[PDB]
Amino acid sequence: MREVISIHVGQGGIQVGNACWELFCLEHGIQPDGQMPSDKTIGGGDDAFNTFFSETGAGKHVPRAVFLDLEPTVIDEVRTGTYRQLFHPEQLISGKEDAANNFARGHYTIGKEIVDLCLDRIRKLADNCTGLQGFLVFNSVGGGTGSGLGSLLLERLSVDYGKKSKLGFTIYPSPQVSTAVVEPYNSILSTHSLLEHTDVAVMLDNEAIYDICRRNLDIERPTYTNLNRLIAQVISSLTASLRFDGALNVDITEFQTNLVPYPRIHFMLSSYAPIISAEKAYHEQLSVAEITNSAFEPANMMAKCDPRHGKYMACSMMYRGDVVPKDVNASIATIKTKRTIQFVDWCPTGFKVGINYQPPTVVPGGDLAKVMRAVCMISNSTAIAEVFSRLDHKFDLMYAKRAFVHWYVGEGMEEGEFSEAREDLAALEKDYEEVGIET
Amino acid sequence: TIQDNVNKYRFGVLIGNFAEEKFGMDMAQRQIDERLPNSTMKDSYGLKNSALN
Amino acid sequence: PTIRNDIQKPLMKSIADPNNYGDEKPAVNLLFPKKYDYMGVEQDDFKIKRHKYEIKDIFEKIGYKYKIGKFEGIFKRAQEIENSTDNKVSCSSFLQAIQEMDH
Amino acid sequence: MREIVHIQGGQCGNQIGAKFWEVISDEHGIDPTGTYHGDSDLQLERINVYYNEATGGRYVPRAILMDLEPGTMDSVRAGPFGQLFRPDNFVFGQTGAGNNWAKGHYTEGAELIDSVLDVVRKEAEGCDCLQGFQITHSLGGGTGSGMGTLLISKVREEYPDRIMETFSVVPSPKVSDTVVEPYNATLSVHQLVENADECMVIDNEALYDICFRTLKLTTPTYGDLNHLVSAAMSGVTCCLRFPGQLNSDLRKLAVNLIPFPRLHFFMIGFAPLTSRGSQQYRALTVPELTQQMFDAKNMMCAADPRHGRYLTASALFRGRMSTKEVDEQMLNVQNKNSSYFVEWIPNNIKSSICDIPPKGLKMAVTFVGNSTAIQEMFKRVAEQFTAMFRRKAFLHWYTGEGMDEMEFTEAESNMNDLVSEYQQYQDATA
Amino acid sequence: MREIVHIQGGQCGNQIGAKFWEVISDEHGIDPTGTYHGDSDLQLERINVYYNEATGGRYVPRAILMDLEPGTMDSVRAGPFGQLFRPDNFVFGQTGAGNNWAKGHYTEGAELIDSVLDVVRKEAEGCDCLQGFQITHSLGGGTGSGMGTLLISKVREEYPDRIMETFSVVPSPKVSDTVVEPYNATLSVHQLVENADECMVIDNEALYDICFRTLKLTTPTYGDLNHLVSAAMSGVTCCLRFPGQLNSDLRKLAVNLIPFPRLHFFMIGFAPLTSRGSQQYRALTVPELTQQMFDAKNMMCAADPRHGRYLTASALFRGRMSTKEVDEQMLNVQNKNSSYFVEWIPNNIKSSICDIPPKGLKMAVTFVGNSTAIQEMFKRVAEQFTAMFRRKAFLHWYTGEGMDEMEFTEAESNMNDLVSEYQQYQDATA
Ligand SMILES: Nc1nc2c(ncn2[C@@H]2O[C@H](COP(=O)(O)OP(=O)(O)OP(=O)(O)O)[C@@H](O)[C@H]2O)c(=O)[nH]1
Ligand SMILES: Nc1nc2c(ncn2[C@@H]2O[C@H](COP(=O)(O)OP(=O)(O)O)[C@@H](O)[C@H]2O)c(=O)[nH]1
Ligand SMILES: Nc1nc2c(ncn2[C@@H]2O[C@H](COP(=O)(O)OP(=O)(O)O)[C@@H](O)[C@H]2O)c(=O)[nH]1
Ligand SMILES: [Mg+2]
Repeated sequence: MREVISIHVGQGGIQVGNACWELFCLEHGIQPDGQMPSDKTIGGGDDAFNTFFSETGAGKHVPRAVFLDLEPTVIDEVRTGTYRQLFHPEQLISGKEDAANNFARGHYTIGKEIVDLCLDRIRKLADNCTGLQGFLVFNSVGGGTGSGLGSLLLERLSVDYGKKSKLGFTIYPSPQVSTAVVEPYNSILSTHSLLEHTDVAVMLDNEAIYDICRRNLDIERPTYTNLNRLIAQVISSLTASLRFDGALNVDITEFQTNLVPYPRIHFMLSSYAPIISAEKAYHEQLSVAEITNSAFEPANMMAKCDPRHGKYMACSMMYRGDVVPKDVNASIATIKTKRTIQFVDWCPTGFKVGINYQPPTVVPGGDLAKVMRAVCMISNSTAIAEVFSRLDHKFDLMYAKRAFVHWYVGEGMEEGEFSEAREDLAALEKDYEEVGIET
Repeated sequence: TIQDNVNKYRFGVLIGNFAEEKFGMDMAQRQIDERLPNSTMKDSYGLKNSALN
Repeated sequence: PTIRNDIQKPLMKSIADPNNYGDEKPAVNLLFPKKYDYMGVEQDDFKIKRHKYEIKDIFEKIGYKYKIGKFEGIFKRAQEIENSTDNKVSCSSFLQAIQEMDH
Repeated sequence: MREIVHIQGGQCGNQIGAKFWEVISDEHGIDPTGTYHGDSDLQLERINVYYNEATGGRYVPRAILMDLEPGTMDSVRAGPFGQLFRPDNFVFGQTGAGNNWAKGHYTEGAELIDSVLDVVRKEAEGCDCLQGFQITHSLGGGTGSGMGTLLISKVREEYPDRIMETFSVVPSPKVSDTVVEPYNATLSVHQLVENADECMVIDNEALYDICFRTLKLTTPTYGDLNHLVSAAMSGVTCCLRFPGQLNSDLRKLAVNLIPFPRLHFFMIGFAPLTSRGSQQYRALTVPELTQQMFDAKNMMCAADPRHGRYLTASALFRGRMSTKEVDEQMLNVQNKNSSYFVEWIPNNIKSSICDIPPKGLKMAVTFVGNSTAIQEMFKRVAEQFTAMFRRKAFLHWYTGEGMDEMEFTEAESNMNDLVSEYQQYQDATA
Repeated sequence: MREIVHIQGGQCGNQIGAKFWEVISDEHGIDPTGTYHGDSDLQLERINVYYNEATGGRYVPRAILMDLEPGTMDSVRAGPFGQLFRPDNFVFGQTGAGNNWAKGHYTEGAELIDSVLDVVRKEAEGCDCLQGFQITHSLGGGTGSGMGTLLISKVREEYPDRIMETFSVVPSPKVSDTVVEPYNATLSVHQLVENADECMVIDNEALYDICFRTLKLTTPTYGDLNHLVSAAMSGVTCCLRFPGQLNSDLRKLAVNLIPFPRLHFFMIGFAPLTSRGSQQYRALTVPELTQQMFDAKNMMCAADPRHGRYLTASALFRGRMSTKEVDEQMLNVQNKNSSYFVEWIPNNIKSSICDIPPKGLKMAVTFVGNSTAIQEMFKRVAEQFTAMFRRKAFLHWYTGEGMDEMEFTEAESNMNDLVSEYQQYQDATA
């Protein structure tokens, strides 16, 4: 009865969306054929597939997903891929022309000819759902289609539904390992759209994953398959509590009231641990003692921002496996004892605790083997100001004398809008500086 | 390049490049493996690493 | 070659023979003789099976005697553990069956 | 979907187009005798990009063939793989251009271009959603410079949204094939800049230089030269035919490479290329390909980048590969050569990947260059034009066919204006 | 509780280490796969002194293997019992110290040593309460000394109250294996004597004599040599990991064996030793065990045991055997060797009884004493040192990495003074 509708738009999301579902598929025992034979279980068990799947009355399960992109290239591979018989035949929206990495195209001219289908699909989707708890949307910010259609879609929801909480996982350009040349433009204007419209944002920069993959997995030539695997874990990591028995269940509704002190400060960064491959794992111990300790290692963070460069504002952790809760308290206490990690003055209690028994599931053929414990660290800190600053520094140099501006201007977007972006992006930064001051 | 080559000759006389033409003198009859690989997306998320095993 | 393993050696040692036929034990083995090497029996003696008519005679001599019928039954389960075509039993193999036996 | 068109004019245009169509037929699995003998199902998944369907499962290429001299049409038709082309696509006159621009844009073309426009319009409208046009022509020749450019203006005026592609083989002062080469070419640049969105010049003298040095072949011929270009533009359109990790289309290429509308001139190259001697002694990894890509002599235009600075450049990789290596190599080349890349634009290199490489190699790379070195190419031609025009040598032919010296002077002024406006950024600093 | 870690540096330490680790496991029945297979409780009562646990229930030994070259480790793990060690502890260089004290001690050793200290620091803290470390190395290896000493130095500078144990091999000139042995052997003595709390020297040469004579085996190998040493170490800690009549931790042995501060050099021997030809005659008894201990062929150091006097000696009787005859034998031993026992310090015999004997035998005895006989070895090595220095032959290398002849002069005089100070008590009388 507790269900969440997933929204995926853009090339960046689609593959990460591809990764999340497979593991989601694996965790329930629903093979790509669309069935859940299990140990010949027919009615002799609980009803836990509600959280991410819906019953059709006799047989298969239809995922609660809607897919959006303007280039049929990405959709086609999924439609003819290894999961061709699972997704709804028509809920896989396919476009006609590529967004060509331009925001103006993806937000004012070509993106307005497909939203109608998206909302129609979602409205019907919400109808089936009875215990809607929120929304999870995966999108990319460095692409015209990504920011554009995603921003427009999110805006539409804001008025259509309103108070329904939103949690979105975006992918900002890496600090230095970056591909697109006009990506910063789309990002900032994307930030304005989601700045005052989304509730919880989880930074998921790409470069950080590479080091996590290389250093710990000890892989020197990772591919896009590997990075997607990690993200699916966290996505499955954060929401797995709602659907399995746990000592202290935590609902997606219990993040806006426990992690965002102020309405505008709602940008947060993630990290994951433990990370161990299938070769050097069984000879290591993996105790709650150090697993928590490693989670706070700056080099292990899932984003390229040094937590040592700012105070800590609010934290939230979830435990899994056979963790004895008292073990949870012991790990936290010493962390406070350590002086390297420091909190702000106005947050007396800054640790939210939750324990879910189920062990993380392993998809064969991957990198992470079967461990008996793990922890997901999701914390909001004032240090994230730098990343917004660094993007701002890039914008100023490439906007001082109208770089590639005419491409965006001609599509209809007003020139003065960019002045609006600079005002909002810098305004948020100046907001963050004041927050960290001491009383 | 722009300057002419004084010596033309037939083949067999190792004068000029001679060696370069030899290299590949079999490669004209050297075969090349044809066919097109099986993509990247179809490589990782195959029927394996699923609920079938 | 380094070690003369293909010269057939002399059946009597000359006390001053400086060559090795491969029968000498390297120091890794020397420091840890197989337990019962100190009374003239090597551990590769319980792995040679013996017949019940002689197996028993070994067993009444020790002081462990079992009545006919119970002797035959215990022997058979000893063979059942053996799972060998030959009726002869591994004497130690009967040593494990007894432990599980007697109850 | 996202289908495109091809218009080839003049002798050079016909040659390059025939080679490209041969290569594309090879890649997709099309046989002269048209039926499908391709193996992989991936090939037929999107074959509609460059081909229609006809009764009997015989594929036809959406090409347009045109010229004012009969031999070129007759020669390509007689040869193998020229039998795929649509005869109805054949249009031509019986006069000839004779290396006279005015003969190619004012007197004869106007009488015959009426038919050509109809064919192109009908063929284009036939398909569902166009993506652009890629035209092959020559600026130093007679027919190509005029007939194609006139077609360019009309097509652009009719269809103001879809982008266009052009392949121009500009002449160079090393090897010359016409004594009046500067004029028709110089006047060509005047009209083409205002309309042609994307242009990727090609220089012959680089062909011989690249042919002689890296290939080391003793006796090369026209077939050798034409073949390379087919590879470059076949690779430029690779993601649009095959899936990949990050699809990048034509519009994507222009958006990431053209900062301002007046600076839309590019230079390209191809890799990997190995001499017949050392084919099997070297591997296939991101390192080697990236090292050869930026080499000065690996480019496909007479301009030498080392005297200029790149503004924007994009790499369209092919085949499988380790992405982190792709990103790492690109940054390394960027950092170790900051002097060659202008500063006020951070991250001035693009990347892309596709899942299918050309038949017969593990992977390959196609490179597009937008650097200030293209200033030298125009400068040298401008030098010749002024000398030829001061005495008005050969001017009577062009004065006697309705043209006016006012247009010549306007064109000469325009070329210098573009040269100055394009060289400005080399010394311009943030 | 009060356990220890086990650390290797240089080529020698690696080869000896593998034997000892394989020696320890089979005693408790720790199979290579890491799944327990022992039988008795005592085999599991105190598994903490040398093993930890992780996920899966398997056991791993807290040993951090160090070497400056890859070759040895690539094989050692490739050999039997290469599966118990944590690969996380594998940290190694790429160049190799080249048997040069200068290279592995100041130039290259300093750079890589950071990692081991972090792991060494990490391992020590995890324990409930630590007692000390044991380090195996040889003074004849340039790579071994460089990293080894610093690890000896820095660790002590980090933990003052723990028990540092090292078993180094001093190369007697009879069996020379390298030209530069005299140099590196002496220098390592300079630092180690200052900080190393305890030292137990073993001679390869003396090792051979025991193997050839007692074992009466025609051809011994490195396995035979180092395997012997592994026994002594087990008897060194044998009293620490099992119940015994007279328990004696490593610290306790320290109290009874170092009458004076700087006199901290030890020599040990393991008995009984029998030959396969002589296996089934000898009478394993306290009577037989004692007699072998005090023979010159019982002790693995080249220096003749009757060429001085014994400062103090102790033996950790292994296996179950009453002490009454043990003590009477001890006084029996002391009186009929009194002429060799130093006169001013009576009661210089130590006895401890451990019920756990090495597997496969009945009784076991080990010898640990401090005798003046160790003076010769330093003399023989020291004498060789003077000859080399006079002409400065091969001194150029050390100067090439920052070394200066002043330091070389300082070390020797410190060494020589040690010998004089040690023989100072040799002639002392009450
Ligand atoms: N980590 C990761 N990032 C991706 C992936 N796919 C796309 N991206 C991001 O997308 C950015 C470039 O945008 P595109 O590749 O054009 O994808 P898009 O956002 O959907 O834009 P369109 O191509 O117009 O659809 C890159 O900078 C990446 O950061 C992916 O599979 N993994
Ligand atoms: N690279 C290359 N260039 C060619 C080839 N054939 C002709 N050209 C060039 O084309 C130019 C002649 O243009 P032309 O065909 O006469 O133009 P047209 O008179 O308008 O048809 C010459 O300067 C040549 O350099 C060829 O096969 N390869
Ligand atoms: N007992 C024993 N001694 C060895 C072994 N290998 C080397 N040595 C001794 O080490 C000395 C030379 O050490 P060296 O090779 O320089 O050590 P390395 O620099 O770490 O490789 C020689 O005098 C040998 O006696 C071995 O396997 N067993
Ligand atoms: Mg895309």
